[PDB]
Amino acid sequence: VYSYTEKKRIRKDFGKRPQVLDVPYLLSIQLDSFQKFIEQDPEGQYGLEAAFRSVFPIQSYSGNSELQYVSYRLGEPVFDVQECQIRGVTYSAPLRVKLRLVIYEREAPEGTVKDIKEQEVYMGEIPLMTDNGTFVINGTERVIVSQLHRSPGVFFDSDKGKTHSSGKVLYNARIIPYRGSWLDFEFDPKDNLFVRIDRRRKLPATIILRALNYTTEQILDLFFEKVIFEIRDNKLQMELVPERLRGETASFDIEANGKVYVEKGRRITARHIRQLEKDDVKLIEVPVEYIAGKVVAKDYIDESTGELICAANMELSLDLLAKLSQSGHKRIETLFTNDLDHGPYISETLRVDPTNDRLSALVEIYRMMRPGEPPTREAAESLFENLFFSEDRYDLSAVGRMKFNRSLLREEIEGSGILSKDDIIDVMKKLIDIRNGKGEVDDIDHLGNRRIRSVGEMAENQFRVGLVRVERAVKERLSLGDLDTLMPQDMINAKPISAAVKEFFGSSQLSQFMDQNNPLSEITHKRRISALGPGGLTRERAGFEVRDVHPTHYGRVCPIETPEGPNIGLINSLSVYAQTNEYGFLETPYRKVTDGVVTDEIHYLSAIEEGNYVIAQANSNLDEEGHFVEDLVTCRSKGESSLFSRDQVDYMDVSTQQVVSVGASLIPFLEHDDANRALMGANMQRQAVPTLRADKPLVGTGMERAVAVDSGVTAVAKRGGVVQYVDASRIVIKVNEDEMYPGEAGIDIYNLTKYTRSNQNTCINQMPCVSLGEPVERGDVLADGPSTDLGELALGQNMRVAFMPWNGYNFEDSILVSERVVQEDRFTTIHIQELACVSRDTKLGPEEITADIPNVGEAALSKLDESGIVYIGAEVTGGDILVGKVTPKGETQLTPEEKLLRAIFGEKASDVKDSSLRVPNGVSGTVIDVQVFTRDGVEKDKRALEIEEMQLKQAKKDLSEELQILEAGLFSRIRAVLVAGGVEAEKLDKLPRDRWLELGLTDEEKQNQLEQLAEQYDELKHEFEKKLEAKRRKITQGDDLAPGVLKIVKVYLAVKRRIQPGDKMAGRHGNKGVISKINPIEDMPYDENGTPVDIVLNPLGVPSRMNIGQILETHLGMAAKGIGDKINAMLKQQQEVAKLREFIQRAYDLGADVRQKVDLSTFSDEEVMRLAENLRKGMPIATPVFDGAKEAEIKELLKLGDLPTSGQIRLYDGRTGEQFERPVTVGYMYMLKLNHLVDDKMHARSTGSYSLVTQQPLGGKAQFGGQRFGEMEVWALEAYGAAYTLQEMLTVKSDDVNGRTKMYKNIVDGNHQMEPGMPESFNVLLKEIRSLGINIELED
Amino acid sequence: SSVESEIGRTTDPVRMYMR
Amino acid sequence: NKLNRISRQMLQEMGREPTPEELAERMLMPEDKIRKVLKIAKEPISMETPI
Repeated sequence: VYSYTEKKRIRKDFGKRPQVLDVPYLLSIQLDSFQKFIEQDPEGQYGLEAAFRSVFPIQSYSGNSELQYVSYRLGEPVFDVQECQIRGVTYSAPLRVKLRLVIYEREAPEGTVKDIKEQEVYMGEIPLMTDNGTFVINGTERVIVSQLHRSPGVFFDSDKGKTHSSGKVLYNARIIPYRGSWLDFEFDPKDNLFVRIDRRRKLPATIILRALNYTTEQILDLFFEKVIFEIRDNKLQMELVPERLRGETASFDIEANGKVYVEKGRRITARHIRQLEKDDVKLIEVPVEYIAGKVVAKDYIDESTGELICAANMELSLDLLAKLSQSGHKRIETLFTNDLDHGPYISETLRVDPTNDRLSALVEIYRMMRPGEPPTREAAESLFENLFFSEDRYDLSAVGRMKFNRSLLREEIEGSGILSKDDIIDVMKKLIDIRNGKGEVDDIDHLGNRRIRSVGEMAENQFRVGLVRVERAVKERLSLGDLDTLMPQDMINAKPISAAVKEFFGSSQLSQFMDQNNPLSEITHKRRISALGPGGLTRERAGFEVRDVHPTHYGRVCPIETPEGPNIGLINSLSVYAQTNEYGFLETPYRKVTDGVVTDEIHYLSAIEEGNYVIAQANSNLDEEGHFVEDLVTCRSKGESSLFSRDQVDYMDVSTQQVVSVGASLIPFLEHDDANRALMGANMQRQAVPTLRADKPLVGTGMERAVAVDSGVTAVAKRGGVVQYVDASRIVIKVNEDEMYPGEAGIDIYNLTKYTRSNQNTCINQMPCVSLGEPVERGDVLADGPSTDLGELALGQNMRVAFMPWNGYNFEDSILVSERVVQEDRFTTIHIQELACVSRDTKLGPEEITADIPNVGEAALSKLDESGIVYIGAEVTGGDILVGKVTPKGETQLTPEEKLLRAIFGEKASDVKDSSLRVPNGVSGTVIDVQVFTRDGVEKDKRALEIEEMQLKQAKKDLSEELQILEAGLFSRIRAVLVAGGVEAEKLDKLPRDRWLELGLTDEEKQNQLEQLAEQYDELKHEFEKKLEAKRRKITQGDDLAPGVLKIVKVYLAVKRRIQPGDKMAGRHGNKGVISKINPIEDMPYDENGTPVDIVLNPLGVPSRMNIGQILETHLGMAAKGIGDKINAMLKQQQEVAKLREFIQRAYDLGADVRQKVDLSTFSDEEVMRLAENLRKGMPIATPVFDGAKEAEIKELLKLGDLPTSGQIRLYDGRTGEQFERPVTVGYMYMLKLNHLVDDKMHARSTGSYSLVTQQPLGGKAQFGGQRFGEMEVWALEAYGAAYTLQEMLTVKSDDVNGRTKMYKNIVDGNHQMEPGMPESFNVLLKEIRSLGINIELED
Repeated sequence: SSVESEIGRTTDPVRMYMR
Repeated sequence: NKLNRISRQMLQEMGREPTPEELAERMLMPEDKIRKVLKIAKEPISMETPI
């Protein structure tokens, strides 16, 4: 069963795989994040509560005063969104905190206070988020882009055998915290362990172990295994553990229990080890030579003399063994070291390390961290203890602790955010294990090692920074001065916090203007995963390892949507179904597969857990239960594809389009395109300009309706009902009775947005798409936005294309356009500009907005009213005066000849200088709106008073109308109540409505209905009055402009650019091209019915570029328009409804085993006619991205019309009338119109304004600048013999101050000759060198 | 306390003044 | 400094930024010296600011 917005024009669907998970709300990222930020969180872990609990309470300098936090409350904004955009202010809400101040007493370290005081203190305004995920920061809509940064935790990277001659691999750990110093542990080519805190100078790695209060014996105990020795009256019998015997050759007669097991010279075999274990051998006898290199393990002191025989970690030799023989020691502990399994890394590091105990290690860390100042006993301890183990200056915090515990294979996933001795020891142990051979390194691009920040997290961090600066200020104020029974308002300042948060939201690498020239462009800007920004890798210092597409992007980040150019692969876009874990990592749906059945329960798997399982492919056949119809299914298990069994599978993909993003899932036949061309198409599909009459995609994907509705452009109904009055600017839905709350009398009022400008100067304007008295259900679309159509995203028009070379007018990539495309006004777009004229307060006097401008005639001033401001609706052109403004002038010291001229003609120069705002050259529009802002000390002119009166009348009429609709509904509901339980079929309509609210009722729940409705009516009655007074105050009051500006006038032109050679067009498959001609109608190729083609593309664009998508789209569009033309023919003569039913059913039953049964016998014989009317321009067709419509189905559809199966007809020539040989492809392709308009690119300059220090022209087209004759062009001119052109190109044209004017005079005298001189930039260079000590001069 | 002259291992013309 | 201190104090008395008209009667300046005080330029924005 279909919704009433889908029984109008229902898109034929060609997909075969039944979907099981509907597309999630596309903007969940921004909305969920900022909802987590501004939210009462009782167990404060995220939100403003986390910041307040983290930085509060603030304790004075032992002054027995603490400032402690209680709660907070977001106020409500003074201006809503529309008024914030009109007036030019941020959209924010005042944050108000309840703070409590205590003053303790004496003889009471924790004793009770002597006085408390709680006060609600205002601290800052945080900008709220609109319903669509965009902030309004200064009148404009900003979008904060998510970030993809490396997750906090421990990462055991490697070196991959570089940076050394021998090609050794140098492993190294790193401990990245969320806030605080780094801590590495790198090897060196001698296998000594080294630590470098904060990426500083290197140190031997046992320095930090000694700093953690470990002696040498404890270090050797932690990192090694003791090999005991014994002295059994001779022969040095040694305790044995059988496993350790591997990897060595027997250097002596290995015997025990009176039996020789392995002899000298023979290596130890694994079976020999098994024999030793089986024989149960504990103690053997080894020669004294075996201790020639065995490192001792603990200190030994001769008990006779009390002297240190041998310090720990010192190689035993024959002399030492003889010395400690008679010493009375029979136990000797050594270290078990091998060359492949237990290396002696820590022992060698101890030998290199020049420290001896805790104090010297702390001094060594101090000299490394803070060189120059002399270390002290307490300063070194405080530095080391505040480095890592202090909560004020080190946090991991929670994702960091989870990654840390999991990477060392620990049971728990939550702990202290600061380090500890065991954490550092375990990192060192794991690194040593990785060196030994067991374990693998962590690749730092695995999408399980890269988090995603969002707006909530970044705004929370910035607010925390604001809080800590206020904390320092408070703790300064709390200690000094007095006790004093002050209040916790004078102690706090609200400018630092508001400054910090506003500086984040308004100026950052991640807070950028929302490009707003589509629904698709907005909805793909809000879903961006940037890698740049604060705390992320810069563009210059990112290699090729992170620019690349990883096997973990499958279902999390799109592979074919990334901006080519300087940052390709740093600005990834989120996939369709991809979500965000609790911690921040990305995850994607999968279907749980039981024994053999593909269940339809959905599990989201992050990037790590996806590795363990085996996951089938999206397009795997299954029959009515879920059993895979094959015995082998193409799965992917360990990051690599492979063919597995039917029973080993564990999960199956949830849809065939879950890999590609939302921009690249709107391209039909993507599986036929290339990858570079698909990238270009996905990037050019979001620059399309909303045209005048947005049309439809004739070949779509089914992802259009979701993008249109989920983006905020359209006006989706909230509760179902019946349209009561639809206007060009208002829709009034009357809610169904069952969806109505007991109190209200529901009638929703939707106010449409009419002709406002977007950020890219285009126009956004909603038109209602519902008739009058037409039922609507919940979630229907009531107003097509910019570039949508009945709820389906439509970015451009579909026009009859033909693939043939046409006399060279489509040579390289150009396009030859018919003239019907400009006669029908289908690519004609509307652009809206804003021009401002500020009236400042100069030193010689204020400027004015008068209409009496000096020395200008009368035709220019004919379009200005009495107050010097242009009318509304006045068709201005380039150069006309919009706002007449004159500034005061000095004396100007006029030349003698002009003095004589004035003396002759008696004319007197005026004392004011004309500086009026005038239309920029080139544009020619209609003025649609004028806004006047006046500072609150200036007498408003007549036009500002007229605008105020219009605004006030409009507001009063609006509120009266609101109360009229609502009162009509309220009394309708009251009358409907009066029909049952107190029926008055004729006793009611006679008396006036003012007494309908005061009648009787019976003892039911219906008793408390008339009273409720009456009281709601009274509430609305007073609410109208209060809203009216509020609006009148907000209108009649003055503005608050910049300091020193009296009034601002803003004029909105509405240009309308059509089409011309130069304008860039493109399809969806990345086939761009500049329009090259506008051919007359009678010169285009025509088939045997006389219909010309509208666009003639080039064949040779297809084979070299391999975007075969466009040709299949052309064939399918031809089939769709053939169905449309057949329906139109059946509808032109009024045949019947049965014939229409039969044909449309046959058109909807193609092809081979599709979904979406569309049985038309349930349509009511009148909804068939509306459907046929909406299909008379061509039946829309849906081709899901990788599910596709096969070529055989396109042939069958072409046969269902009458078009030729081959897809190619025979076209005749326009001018000669004789047919082209070799039949050519025609069909309807869907073409966009990118906003690289020619009349924004074209520029020319003869002479304008020159720069300040180096007298050279300025930059392009906004300051009337000249083109840059750079270095490569100078080499090109030197390669010729062109020495005179070069000399004029860098002295007279550009830089030489006298040559410019002399050349201009010589040109206007008809004498082409130059007198070059010397450039001014060279004199600037001479002064800037000579201003060092370097004397440079020009000697002849 | 512990001292090995320290001149000069650092720039920082305020650290020199404090020393 | 006196003007900024009074403006900071009035920011948390009424909850929003205080207008010159109000600052005039919160001090003894005659409502136009406040404008010329507020008009004193801020420190010159450096001519190497990336745009």
